[PDB]
Amino acid sequence: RSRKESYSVYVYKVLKQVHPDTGISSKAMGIMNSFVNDIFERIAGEASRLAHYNKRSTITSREIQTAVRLLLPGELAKHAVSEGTKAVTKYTSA
Amino acid sequence: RSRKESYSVYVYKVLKQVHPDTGISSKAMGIMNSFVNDIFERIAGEASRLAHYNKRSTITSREIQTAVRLLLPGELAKHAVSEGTKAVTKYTSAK
Amino acid sequence: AKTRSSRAGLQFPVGRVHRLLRKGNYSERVGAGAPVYLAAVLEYLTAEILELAGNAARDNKKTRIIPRHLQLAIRNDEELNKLLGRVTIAQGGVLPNIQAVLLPK
Amino acid sequence: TRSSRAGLQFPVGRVHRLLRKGNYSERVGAGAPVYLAAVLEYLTAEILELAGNAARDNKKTRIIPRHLQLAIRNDEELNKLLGRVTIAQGGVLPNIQAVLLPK
Amino acid sequence: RYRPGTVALREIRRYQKSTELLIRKLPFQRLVREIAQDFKTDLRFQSSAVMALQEACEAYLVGLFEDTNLCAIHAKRVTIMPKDIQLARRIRGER
Amino acid sequence: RYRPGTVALREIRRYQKSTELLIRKLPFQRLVREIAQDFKTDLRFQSSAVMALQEACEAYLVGLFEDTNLCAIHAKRVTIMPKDIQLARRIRGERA
Amino acid sequence: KRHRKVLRDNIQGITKPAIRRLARRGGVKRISGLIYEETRGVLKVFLENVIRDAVTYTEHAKRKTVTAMDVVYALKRQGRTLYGFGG
Amino acid sequence: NIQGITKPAIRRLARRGGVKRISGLIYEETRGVLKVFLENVIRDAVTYTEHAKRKTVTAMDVVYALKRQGRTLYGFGG
DNA sequence: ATCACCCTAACCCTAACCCTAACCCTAACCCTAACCCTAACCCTAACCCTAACCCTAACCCTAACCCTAACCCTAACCCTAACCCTAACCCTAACCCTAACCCTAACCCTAACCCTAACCCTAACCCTAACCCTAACCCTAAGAT
DNA sequence: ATCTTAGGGTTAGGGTTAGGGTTAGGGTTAGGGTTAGGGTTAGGGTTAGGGTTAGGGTTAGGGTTAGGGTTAGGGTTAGGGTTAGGGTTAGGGTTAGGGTTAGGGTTAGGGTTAGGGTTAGGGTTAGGGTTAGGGTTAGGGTGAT
Ligand SMILES: [Mn+2]
Ligand SMILES: [Mn+2]
Ligand SMILES: [Mn+2]
Ligand SMILES: [Mn+2]
Repeated sequence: RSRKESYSVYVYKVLKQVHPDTGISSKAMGIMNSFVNDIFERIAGEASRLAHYNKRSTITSREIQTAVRLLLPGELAKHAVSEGTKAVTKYTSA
Repeated sequence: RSRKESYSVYVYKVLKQVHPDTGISSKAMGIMNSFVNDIFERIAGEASRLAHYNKRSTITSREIQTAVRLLLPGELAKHAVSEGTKAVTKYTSAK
Repeated sequence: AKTRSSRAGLQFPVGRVHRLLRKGNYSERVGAGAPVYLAAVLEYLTAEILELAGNAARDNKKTRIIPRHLQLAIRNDEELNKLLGRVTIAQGGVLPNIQAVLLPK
Repeated sequence: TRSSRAGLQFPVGRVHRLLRKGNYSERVGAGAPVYLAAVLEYLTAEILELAGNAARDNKKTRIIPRHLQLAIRNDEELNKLLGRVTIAQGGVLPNIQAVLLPK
Repeated sequence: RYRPGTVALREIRRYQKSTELLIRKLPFQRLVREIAQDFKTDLRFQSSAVMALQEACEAYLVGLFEDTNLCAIHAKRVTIMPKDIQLARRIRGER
Repeated sequence: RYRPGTVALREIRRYQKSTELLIRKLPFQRLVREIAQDFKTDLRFQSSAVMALQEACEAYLVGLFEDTNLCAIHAKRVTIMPKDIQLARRIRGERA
Repeated sequence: KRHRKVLRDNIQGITKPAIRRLARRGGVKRISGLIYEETRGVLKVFLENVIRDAVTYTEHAKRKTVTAMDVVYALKRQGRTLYGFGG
Repeated sequence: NIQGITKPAIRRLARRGGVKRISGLIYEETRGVLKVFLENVIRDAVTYTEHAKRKTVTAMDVVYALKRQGRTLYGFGG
């Protein structure tokens, strides 16, 4: 056999923080896994293009940030760009 | 300054083949350059995905093959798959 | 903290995302903060969805979120609907809407 | 030249370099740039053909973007392939709905 | 006996409010195997792949009905006609 | 004096069989620079970038008129109305 | 171990009641009689376009079995991205 | 400047689109729809300019924004 | 406008089946050390844009009229919804068996690594035809006798 | 149709700019050879998909009455179209300033490579809770009296 990757462990963790009584179906977890994978490649691909356009060999968090600003709306983008720079800042501290 | 790449040399050569008694404007050459670049990316990207889906680390002419089948129409796709395998075959003959 | 996710205050895997960015052919090199920023953007969006879905599950008297609750959450938001506009949630159904002209006199 | 070895006008060497530089995959096969330069050359020839013929019917020798648009939108396959594309300075195909025609 | 458009309105709410598939699994599985074999023979279909196709189809058709209905309402009607399906697909870029 | 819809049909043929831009370059360049100031101040525009924007706009609007007209004809009309532009954009996936 | 059976006319398997249900979910009150065939035509086109690419993926993968992923990749190509069957 | 896109300039674009009769309400609705289109394109074009650390919005930035919007433009160095 | 009956909705609990919380083991993430080429400075060339003048002249704009499209209502069939019953065939959980996928073992060559060499194509300059820009024409229907 | 009316396509002449034919040399592709691993071999497990039995009850097909949505008529109103002349404003025409973009030189450091280490998370088995499905429950609004 072969091992199969999944964001299920994290979708469960994040579900408990938000609704600690609320559970998730196997099909709904599949829909959540498809959502994470789609948005991962949407952002990664846009950042891959940004790095290319500006003759740069690397994808830094600056490429991720402008990719977010291009793909998601200001409100959702505004809060994701916030939540993002925050985690980056905290990572640089430790 | 900086060097600017272009498919103009080749669009001229190929134009000479179909219509030697015909020319091309600077704007129309830009439209042809945008066309080649778009289709280049379209095929290359689809082949990049095919290689990836099948856990392969190389884009071979087989990936270009199926990308063209997916991207181009049955007719245009039929003639592109033909001219493609043809040029590959001819290249294998001559070293 | 030993995991990169713990250093950043994230639930989403910073280490895994960094591996997928390299193993996905997006660029020659991947910055140190790019998987951290990305795992955070993905974690935010999943929390944002899970929130509205748990709310739709609680309205339907259910304990567990099924794909119907996910669809209801997506299409009832303006931004989630726009973001997932050309996406199809399997087993999601449609939002209940009957045009006013089709209503009885 | 690798293009001469394949009977092509399009640059086999350049296409091979753009495939590895463009971040499409770890490695690029020997025949992939050859097949690709050929598909690009074919499509260019297919367009140039119908565009030259459009200039032939408008008393011109040089192909302008109008001739390119006329060639694209008059074909069924070129129109479908370039369906979500806009040719700058191309204009539209002349078509007036039958209902808008005089009584 | 219910008036014309009373069971119709009950049906709309009954189905919009649910998620179950609206085409039977076997007639649809035959149609899938027919289309796919007519095109490439000796083919096998994963149980899931057929369901992925069925979900896609129904979701598409329901969305097509949505736009079609908006076209009937646009031309002061309540019943969907082929000229509405055609207009919806024309504007959708399916032609 | 021409009948209603005789100079209109002449205009359609005049413009369809033509490629020149139908919006004056300066009113358009002002609108572009105005809209840009809302996203970022101290902005410069390449001559070509403005033209790229103008071509894109007109090509879009002409295509939008095409679908709009088909909506007017669908509801037994000859004149385009806002409810036709709205129906075109809604089914195009720009509206709802 | 021998041979299969002939597959023919299965577009009629997408019955008039099955088409009615899809119209109801789409919020349709009155359904013309001509619709039932026009829908069958349009469904056939959709299925052809999706299965053609799905099978093109299967053939590239050197497989005889069209997987859920092939149908998923085919849908993303058609711009009808589907959530829930992997990917 | 939104009024600079005049009623006669809008009528020419309707003629190219094959339009015989043009309602009076149209001229305003078109102005609204053009403003939305321009906002969406320039917003992304400028987002590209800002990422490039530039003050001048290039033809390429407008091209990349159009490709993002699915309104791909041929001829401006794309 | 008052009653009768058909519907969803909602109670009951019994009902299976799916979720999740246990288990443990397998692999992917983490640490750490040399490792180099990208990207960071630095300055500064040379670009291209904006600012601000001019002269009409193509084009925008208000208001001159009536043409006919949109709109409404009314009334013409006739198309499509609603009801019923019959027997299919879809669904059901089984049954199997092998073709079809794929693990994982072994080895070869296909690809990438370096450089230096010819060789193609960019960036330039220049001229000259192709197309532009004007006038006066035939052709062609446009509107009304 | 047959009468005058517009106008836009038609030829022809002589203007202006840009295809595209030229130049040299920068930098790209190409052909030497070394080296490592990805993909091609053969294989066996082993899943999983196709087809086979088996039953029944949901769900479909097909003709019924007639209800009302579709589309026909003409007739009311005025919305946009045409024509026009007053006149704003866009369009080249052609100057210079200097912030902007960025070429290219130094220096550092961030991201890559490396294998042993270890934790998370993939797969697994398993009880009980949420959901499922079959029973009546009144309320509810539909649609004839
Ligand atoms: Mn009625
Ligand atoms: Mn008026
Ligand atoms: Mn480091
Ligand atoms: Mn697990």
